[PDB]
Amino acid sequence: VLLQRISPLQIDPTIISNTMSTVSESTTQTLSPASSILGKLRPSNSDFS
Amino acid sequence: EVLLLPIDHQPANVTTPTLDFTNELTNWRARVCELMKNLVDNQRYQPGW
Repeated sequence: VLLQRISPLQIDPTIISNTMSTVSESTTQTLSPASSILGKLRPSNSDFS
Repeated sequence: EVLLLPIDHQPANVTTPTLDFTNELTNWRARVCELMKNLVDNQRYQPGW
């Protein structure tokens, strides 16, 4: 909590979702690596502490 | 008795204008699209597609 006020960087909320739109797939597939990422990791600012 | 232009001037031959592909800005648009063709020709610069 003391380094919280000192450190300049905060989380950028949209790096992960602004990525994975450069690459895509056919909708015919049932597996999705990008939604696998967004179901796997949840940023939520509770990661940060 | 002179004005200065950023692009090249050339007077028209006829008074009924019609389409041609022989001028400086079409040559420019052509060279830009030729670079983008050379950029899409490699798949290192876009590995996802």
